[PDB]
Amino acid sequence: AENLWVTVYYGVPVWKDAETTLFCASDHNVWATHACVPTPQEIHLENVTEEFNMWKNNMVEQMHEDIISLWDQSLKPCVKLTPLCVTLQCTNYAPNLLSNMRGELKQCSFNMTTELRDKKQKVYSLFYRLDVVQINSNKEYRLINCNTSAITQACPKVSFEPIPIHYCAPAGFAILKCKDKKFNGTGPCPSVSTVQCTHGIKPVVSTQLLLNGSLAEEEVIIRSENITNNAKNILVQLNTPVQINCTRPNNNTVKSIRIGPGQAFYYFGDIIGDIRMAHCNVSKATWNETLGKVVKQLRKHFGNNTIIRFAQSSGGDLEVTTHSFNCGGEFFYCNTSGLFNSTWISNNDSIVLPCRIKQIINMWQRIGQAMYAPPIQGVIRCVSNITGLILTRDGGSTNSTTETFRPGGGDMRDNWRSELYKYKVVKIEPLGVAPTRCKRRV
Amino acid sequence: PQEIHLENVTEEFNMWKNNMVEQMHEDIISLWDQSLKPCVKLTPLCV
Amino acid sequence: IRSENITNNAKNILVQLNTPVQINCTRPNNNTVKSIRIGPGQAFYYFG
Amino acid sequence: GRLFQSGTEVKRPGASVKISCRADDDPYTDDDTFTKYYTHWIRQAPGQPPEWLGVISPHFARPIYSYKFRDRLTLTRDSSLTAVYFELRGLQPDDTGIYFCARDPFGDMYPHYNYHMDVWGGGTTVIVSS
Amino acid sequence: EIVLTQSPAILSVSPGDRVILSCKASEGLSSSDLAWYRFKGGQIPTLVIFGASNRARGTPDRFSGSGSGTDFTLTINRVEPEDFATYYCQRYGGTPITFGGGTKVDIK
Amino acid sequence: SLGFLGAAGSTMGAASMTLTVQARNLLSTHWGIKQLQARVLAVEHYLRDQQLLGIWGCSGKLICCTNVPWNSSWSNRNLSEIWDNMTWLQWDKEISNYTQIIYGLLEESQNQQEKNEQDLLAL
Amino acid sequence: SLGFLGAAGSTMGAASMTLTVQARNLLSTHWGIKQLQARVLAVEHYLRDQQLLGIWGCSGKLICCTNVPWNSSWSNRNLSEIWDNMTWLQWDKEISNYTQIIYGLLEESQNQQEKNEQDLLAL
Amino acid sequence: SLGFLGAAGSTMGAASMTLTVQARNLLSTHWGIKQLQARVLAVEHYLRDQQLLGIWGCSGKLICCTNVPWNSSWSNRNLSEIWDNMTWLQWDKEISNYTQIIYGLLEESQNQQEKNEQDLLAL
Ligand SMILES: *[C@@H]1O[C@H](CO)[C@@H](O[C@@H]2O[C@H](CO)[C@@H](O[C@@H]3O[C@H](CO[C@H]4O[C@H](CO)[C@@H](O)[C@H](O[C@H]5O[C@H](CO)[C@@H](O)[C@H](O)[C@@H]5O)[C@@H]4O)[C@@H](O)[C@H](O[C@H]4O[C@H](CO)[C@@H](O)[C@H](O)[C@@H]4O[C@H]4O[C@H](CO)[C@@H](O)[C@H](O)[C@@H]4O)[C@@H]3O)[C@H](O)[C@H]2NC(C)=O)[C@H](O)[C@H]1NC(C)=O
Ligand SMILES: *[C@@H]1O[C@H](CO)[C@@H](O[C@@H]2O[C@H](CO)[C@@H](O[C@@H]3O[C@H](CO)[C@@H](O)[C@H](O)[C@@H]3O)[C@H](O)[C@H]2NC(C)=O)[C@H](O)[C@H]1NC(C)=O
Ligand SMILES: *[C@@H]1O[C@H](CO)[C@@H](O[C@@H]2O[C@H](CO)[C@@H](O)[C@H](O)[C@H]2NC(C)=O)[C@H](O)[C@H]1NC(C)=O
Ligand SMILES: *[C@@H]1O[C@H](CO)[C@@H](O[C@@H]2O[C@H](CO)[C@@H](O)[C@H](O)[C@H]2NC(C)=O)[C@H](O)[C@H]1NC(C)=O
Ligand SMILES: *[C@@H]1O[C@H](CO)[C@@H](O)[C@H](O)[C@H]1NC(C)=O
Ligand SMILES: *[C@@H]1O[C@H](CO)[C@@H](O)[C@H](O)[C@H]1NC(C)=O
Ligand SMILES: *[C@@H]1O[C@H](CO)[C@@H](O)[C@H](O)[C@H]1NC(C)=O
Ligand SMILES: *[C@@H]1O[C@H](CO)[C@@H](O)[C@H](O)[C@H]1NC(C)=O
Ligand SMILES: *[C@@H]1O[C@H](CO)[C@@H](O)[C@H](O)[C@H]1NC(C)=O
Ligand SMILES: *[C@@H]1O[C@H](CO)[C@@H](O)[C@H](O)[C@H]1NC(C)=O
Ligand SMILES: *[C@@H]1O[C@H](CO)[C@@H](O)[C@H](O)[C@H]1NC(C)=O
Ligand SMILES: *[C@@H]1O[C@H](CO)[C@@H](O)[C@H](O)[C@H]1NC(C)=O
Ligand SMILES: *[C@@H]1O[C@H](CO)[C@@H](O)[C@H](O)[C@H]1NC(C)=O
Ligand SMILES: *[C@@H]1O[C@H](CO)[C@@H](O)[C@H](O)[C@H]1NC(C)=O
Ligand SMILES: *[C@@H]1O[C@H](CO)[C@@H](O)[C@H](O)[C@H]1NC(C)=O
Repeated sequence: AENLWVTVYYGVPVWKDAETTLFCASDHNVWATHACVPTPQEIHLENVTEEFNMWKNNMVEQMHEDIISLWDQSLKPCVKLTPLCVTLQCTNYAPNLLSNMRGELKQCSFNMTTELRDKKQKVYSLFYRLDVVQINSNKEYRLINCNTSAITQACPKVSFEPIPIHYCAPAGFAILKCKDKKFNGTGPCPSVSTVQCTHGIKPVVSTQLLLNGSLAEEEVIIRSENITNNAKNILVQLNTPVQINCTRPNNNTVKSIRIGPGQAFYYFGDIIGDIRMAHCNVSKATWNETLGKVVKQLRKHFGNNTIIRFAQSSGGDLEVTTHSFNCGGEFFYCNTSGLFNSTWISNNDSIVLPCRIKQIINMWQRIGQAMYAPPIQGVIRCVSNITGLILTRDGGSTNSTTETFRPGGGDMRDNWRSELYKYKVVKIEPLGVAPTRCKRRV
Repeated sequence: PQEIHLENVTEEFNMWKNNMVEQMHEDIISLWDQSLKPCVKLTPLCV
Repeated sequence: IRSENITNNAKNILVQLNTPVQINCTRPNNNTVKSIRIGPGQAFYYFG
Repeated sequence: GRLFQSGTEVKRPGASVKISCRADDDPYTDDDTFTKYYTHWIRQAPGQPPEWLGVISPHFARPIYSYKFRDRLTLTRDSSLTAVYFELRGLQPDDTGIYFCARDPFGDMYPHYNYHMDVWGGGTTVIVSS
Repeated sequence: EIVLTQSPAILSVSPGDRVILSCKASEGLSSSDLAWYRFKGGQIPTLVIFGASNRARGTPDRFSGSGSGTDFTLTINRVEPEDFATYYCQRYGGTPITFGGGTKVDIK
Repeated sequence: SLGFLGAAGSTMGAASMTLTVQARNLLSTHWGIKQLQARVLAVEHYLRDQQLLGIWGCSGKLICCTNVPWNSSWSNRNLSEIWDNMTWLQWDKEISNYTQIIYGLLEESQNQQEKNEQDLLAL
Repeated sequence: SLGFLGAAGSTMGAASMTLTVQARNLLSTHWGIKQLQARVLAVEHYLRDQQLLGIWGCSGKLICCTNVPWNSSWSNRNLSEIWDNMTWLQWDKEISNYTQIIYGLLEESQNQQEKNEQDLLAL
Repeated sequence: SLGFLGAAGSTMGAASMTLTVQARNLLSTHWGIKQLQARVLAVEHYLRDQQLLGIWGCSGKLICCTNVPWNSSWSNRNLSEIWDNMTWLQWDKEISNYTQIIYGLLEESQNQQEKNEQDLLAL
């Protein structure tokens, strides 16, 4: 009985780190829910440790491709907007207006082909300031993204609201889920669970903020890789949601035209009402309390007497120096610089943010391809939660007491790293090896 | 060919509910446009 | 040498040499290349 | 393969310089190089060690400056996804030297999350006198 | 701020031996964020090594080097006439990054 | 009665009776080829483990016995410290670099068993 | 000598000698993805039934025996009225709602036959 | 210690000990559908041979014994000339036309053993 022999065991709870292919499960149309597996049933584990680590996972980098391929699939069979690149005779609509909106809302006229190729059609439309570029009385403007890209009109039948989907694993793989109250990026998890697939993950597109995301526990927690390093973004997560309200009070008109045989084009009509500017309202008291709470949370890493100073953005393109999101089918760009005022020392109104509208957008830097945004008829409103901010800090010398913090980011994976941080794909192996006193017969 | 006859067995046969007459209707319309993809698009005829 | 049939003059005769012999050729013109934009998003590189 | 920057411009004290560092020279090209790769700009004075000047991210051209050259350095790219620029206002007779632009993944790629400047491009010279 | 210094500033060697390019760090480098560059006067400064010890694409078998903590060494196997040029080491981490001063090899 | 992967943090002496909850779940447009790639990989990963257990004389069993002696160079641990304290995850990390020889050593115990029985059956 | 699915209407006592023709036929552009799904689905449907028979001690057999007793609450019929008058189609409809409780009960008889045989072989 | 397909020209009496190296290597964009068909074809070709060996009472074994006698009409060679002189490639060409009758005669020996064992175990 002393001479031990080796035995193999089938169906043994042991796993390894591996990457695999996740599929969709979610239960007119949207970009995602067209062909997915119809869907809880969790299993809790006890006193087993696991080294959870984000920013090196294989789930936030597969989703970054599974979102852009799904976006290209919803943009391929639509109408290709080739003949729009003509000379646009374009002047200022609503002249001598003493309001703020002066440079935008330009009226341009151009020729467009119809179903009969020998005949043309003169059409009138309104385009924003970020949609027309002058080229060398009325001036002759052209499109913004024509000389380096080919714009395609998006399909008006599909919608752009984020339907919550689930990334689900096949047989042989599992998803470890950390169920800790406080949990930073890299480290052990005291209580894990084995899940097939997760809760509602909203694939919302947003920069400089985290709209309609998952909530947190009773305390605000910050997350970074090596936060003394000022190169990685700081993914904070608020404990209570703060609401932002913005509408578009100009009454819209959407007019239809036929550019060719079988195709269609929905363009901007007139404005029947008042020429106003869209603006997002936030409550000042709870936002100031949230800023004080996240400053008190961030003060646990840099001592007591260090002056934390919130500042505005650095610059670059429009998707970092402003905040961009998607409301109902329209893409907004608001400056949000009224939320990062003067600094913080230890010893009933509403804040408005001016927000503009750009039709031609270019998401995920697809060179050679661009999408057109059709207008939405009527007044459209959007109320949104804010669960999480995107902050980064700068460097400095040794004698520096004013630690600055600017809202940057811009990475689309950071919006999916605040909702897939507590999940980890894992591959189980059913072959176990153990010695015992057993011996087979002859 | 190669049929197999059966005895002493009854089966509840029912048309207008089969999944074969609704799969063929999709397989025909999915094969109709496949023979029109490499052909010429008749775009500039509408004069 | 290799063929399907030696007495059949319809099939090709593939020979294989024992030593590699070199062959050199250049294009001695400078052949500058110019570009033009043929439409939205495309490109056209023509002869200079 | 290699990056391309041009310019042998002389300058006067009180002006601004513009250095463009492009990848694949033909202008109508879609390299996609300025798309998933960070880009470092590095100055070097003759007889002096090279110092860091500024990195630009490939996500939406969000720049990260240093504290020495903060208030007088703007850099971004145009509407096309090539040809990042370098505008250094508030000149001085101290920064006379060569300039370099290098491609760097900066730990954002899929294999191994490395930290290396795999290719440097050209190297222009900026002098200033009166 | 971590200052990066190099004590062998002037070096001279014959073609066909091993040379040691040492570098001292200030306070506790992370042993995975360091790079070496081969500079020259009016040429293209290329990279020779990744991190601690990992070769690049255009790097032969004769280039290597290791080190951890605050000391980092570059160990060239053999000396070629196409390698007599100055070398510059750099680190990563918090902005701004700082180079390692400067060293130079020579023929004698 | 623990569930799928329920005894992963338990003792190896207590996890040897719940081997069926992990052995029965190994088999159970853009997404047209995404869902098809997993149904081949899972079947291949199940069939590889079924082929590895078929050439050891353990095809159809969960806890089988072999004639290969356990060497002391792989692990110097006794019986009272493995099946009473260690879990199945801590034991796999100790013999992780010895899997490629034992899987060879389990092969020669098969061909030396089927041959020496074969001439026993020809008499 | 009946053929594939030839004894589907015969007696269960006479259809137990022709189980081989139903167990050997389980494995034997627009149409590029249509034909590929069937070769995955048939392999998966065969491997599911092969996995369900491998964890019951019946891997490699057709008519095996178990230790689970037959409860009288499922059916009150005797041996003389099942294997002499009823076919398999009339028998499958009578215990169609008791399949999920037998398939678990056949599982716990495996480890109970595997654990008690383990320590008997360790002596 | 020969390798994969190393004993292909060797003696059948000497190649019967190296049956492990051939039984373990059966499992291990334009090219997106080209690589997907090959794994499905390999899985089907492995599962067909695993199904043919599972209905003969030889599941999990490499060298098994059957009850079907060897007819003299298939080959008139003795034992001293098959396992000493001939290889497997020269032996497969001699019974290349008598495969489907041996494959049919091997199927009834499973049922004629299983029914008798079921009648013996019912007492
Ligand atoms: C973060 O999350 C929050 C969630 O809290 C998001 O906020 C919501 O965002 C959605 C975006 O889709 C908003 O939905 C839109 O609401 C529009 C306003 O309609 C409301 O007012 C009318 C007034 O009569 C009510 O009737 C509506 O009630 C409807 O819903 C209830 C639900 O029970 C039904 O019972 C009713 O019968 C109504 O059906 C709303 O309260 C609304 O117009 C809009 O609907 C258009 O689009 C859909 C989808 O395409 C069409 O099916 C529909 O017919 C509408 O179509 C328009 O365009 C076509 C173009 O041809 C025209 O022909 C039509 O006439 C019409 O003009 C849509 O449903 C929602 O209001 C909003 N708030 C709340 C509290 O839910 C944030 O957006 C999100 N932030 C992000 C993602 O950044
Ligand atoms: C994140 O970045 C920080 C800052 O670079 C890293 O901390 C550094 O860690 C090293 C050890 O790997 C420390 O070096 C040690 O220094 C002491 C003397 O101070 C010496 O006695 C030791 O033998 C060792 O060399 C270094 O001091 C430390 N730097 C700071 C500022 O604390 C850290 O490793 C990085 N990674 C993480 C947190 O995962
Ligand atoms: C967002 O708001 C800020 C603050 O109002 C704007 O910053 C102004 O920028 C101009 C440009 O030179 C300065 O002359 C002003 O002094 C700045 N304002 C203040 C109060 O300092 C900024 O332009 C706005 N827009 C964007 C896109 O950031
Ligand atoms: C494509 O068109 C855009 C829009 O005009 C060009 O962007 C402008 O380029 C000029 C070059 O003299 C700059 O002065 C402007 O500041 C640019 N406008 C911006 C950045 O909004 C772009 O250069 C064109 N691309 C070409 C010709 O390749
Ligand atoms: C974990 O919990 C189980 C019961 O829940 C217990 O038997 C076991 O000893 C525990 N392990 C440790 C290391 O405490
Ligand atoms: C449309 O074409 C006619 C043809 O001559 C031209 O006169 C007119 O100016 C064009 N329209 C615009 C807006 O340029
Ligand atoms: C995460 O939190 C734990 C708990 O205090 C701590 O030990 C660990 O160092 C933290 N890791 C990081 C990267 O902040
Ligand atoms: C925003 O909209 C919500 C919707 O109910 C409303 O309760 C709230 O008063 C509005 N204003 C602010 C400042 O939150
Ligand atoms: C924000 O909250 C703090 C609470 O510490 C309070 O002192 C301060 O007056 C509030 N308002 C502003 C504008 O900071
Ligand atoms: C900063 O102040 C808080 C007050 O609660 C204290 O707990 C903490 O220890 C202080 N930080 C340092 C580094 O002393
Ligand atoms: C923030 O508010 C203060 C209050 O007076 C104001 O002075 C400052 O200009 C504001 N910040 C911005 C960016 O407008
Ligand atoms: C906008 O214009 C339409 C056009 O008929 C009108 O019916 C509607 O009342 C107007 N106002 C709003 C708020 O939609
Ligand atoms: C914001 O969060 C609260 C928290 O429960 C939720 O009730 C509300 O619906 C959220 N608002 C949204 C999703 O617009
Ligand atoms: C060609 O021939 C030379 C010398 O005959 C040889 O060195 C070389 O490897 C050959 N192949 C190629 C591709 O140059
Ligand atoms: C079918 O039923 C008849 C009488 O009902 C019986 O004689 C016969 O054996 C049964 N089976 C077949 C295969 O005909």
